[PDB]
Amino acid sequence: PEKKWLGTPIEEMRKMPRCGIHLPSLRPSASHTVTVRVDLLRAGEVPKPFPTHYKDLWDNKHVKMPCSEQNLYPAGSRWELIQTALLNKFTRPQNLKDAILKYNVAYSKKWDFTALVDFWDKVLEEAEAQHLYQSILPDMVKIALCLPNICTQPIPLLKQKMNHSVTMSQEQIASLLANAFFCTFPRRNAKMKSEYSSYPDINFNRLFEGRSSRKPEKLKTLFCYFRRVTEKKPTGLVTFTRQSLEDFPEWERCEKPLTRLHVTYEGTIEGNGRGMLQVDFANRFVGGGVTGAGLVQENIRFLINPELIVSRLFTEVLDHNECLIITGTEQYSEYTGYAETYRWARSHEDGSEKDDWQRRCTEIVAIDALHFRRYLDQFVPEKVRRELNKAYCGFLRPGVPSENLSAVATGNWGCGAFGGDARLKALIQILAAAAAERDVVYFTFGDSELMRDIYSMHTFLTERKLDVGKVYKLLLRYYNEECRNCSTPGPDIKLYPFIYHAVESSA
Repeated sequence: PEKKWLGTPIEEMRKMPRCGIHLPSLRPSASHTVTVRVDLLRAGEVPKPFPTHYKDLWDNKHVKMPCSEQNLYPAGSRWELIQTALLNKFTRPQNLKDAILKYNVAYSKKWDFTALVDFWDKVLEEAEAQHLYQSILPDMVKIALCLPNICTQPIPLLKQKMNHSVTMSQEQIASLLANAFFCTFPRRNAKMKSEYSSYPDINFNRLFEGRSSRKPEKLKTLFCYFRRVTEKKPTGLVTFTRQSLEDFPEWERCEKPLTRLHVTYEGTIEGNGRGMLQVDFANRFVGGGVTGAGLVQENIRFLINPELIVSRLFTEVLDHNECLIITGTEQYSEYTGYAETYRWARSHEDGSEKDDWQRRCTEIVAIDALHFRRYLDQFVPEKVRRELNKAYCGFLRPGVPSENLSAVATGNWGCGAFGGDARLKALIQILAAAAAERDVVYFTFGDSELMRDIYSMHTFLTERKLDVGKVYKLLLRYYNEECRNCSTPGPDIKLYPFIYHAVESSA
């Protein structure tokens, strides 16, 4: 009949907050921006900002804030215009359109609001729609205009090559995302913009356009979030860390043993990987590409844990050797389905514990797989190393002892319609985690046959005591003997059968 899970029992895997290191005092440093008063940080209490009063930096190293004195429009304060536009009664979707357009006159022809209109009138029921413009919208306006009182410290841009963290409160994020809803962020809109060309869009204008059925679902999911945040203010902190490694394992010679594996075709990363390092199948432009298009794994996580979206404000396109690590985000929505079948189910009430820094024990890492538009490309040794390096970067924690690292909760990273081979990518992640000295928890999402195969291969390589280097050498043998001279889209003999054969015919 076939089992539901294989390998190590999931309750034997290291998980937060149990496995956690003893956190030192939270404090600002060269590599850590802290936007809250640490001495006044108390459990279940809304964090006070630091500094007390708004300081502005309008430069190329910080986020260009909408409440800045240097944000200008036809010449006067664009922020005071934002205030006059938003301090109005909404009763019809066009009011909100005309409000957002008052400080975006150049995009009146480019920004379509049809999806907003049709959500307002067709999707929402009368009472649901009334509640939106009577309460939710005015409450989002109020927290959006309180931005200079809420976010007082200039937020550094996490540029490529930077190894830097930013710890802010959820309440601060709420105000930033509310601003992103109303499309207040300057310099972020133009097609021929220069400074932020290598950053994803932050303004939510694209969620209002078109005649697609995906749009109302994304709006349901976000309005759920905004409803919660405006009715009951969140009290925790969230950390955003960009990691960028220059040096990587010498994969051919790496002597590190494979680690433990739990593999299952039932469960989810977000549901069953609680307290573990949860992988986000990212786009290099985090949160779903420059544009935010799609309802795929990354898009979904960003919608159900909306606080992740704010990373699009200050996170530059990820390079090959980089990742973004986010600790502390809350789950607000529950969902069903995927892509065209994605549906908002109901609100979620997050019951996870917190660490000493008041961050929820939820660690997500954004690692972008490559898009293999030609199938064979991934077996090319350099492309394997690339995937190895990207995964390793997401899993490695410099200076943290292995017994303090949670298991990695992951799945079919970059696979399916993205072109990656599940069996290869499973092996790549396994090797990467071994080099990082973390155990693996792998979700195959319904594919029971894949669960088996990954399990059999892991067991094979563990019992035969093949280290990372020995396994990686098998991947090179596969390319040379089966891939480089292949005239067909895929080779006659698959990876795993070749690996078994290669090892069984040795010594």
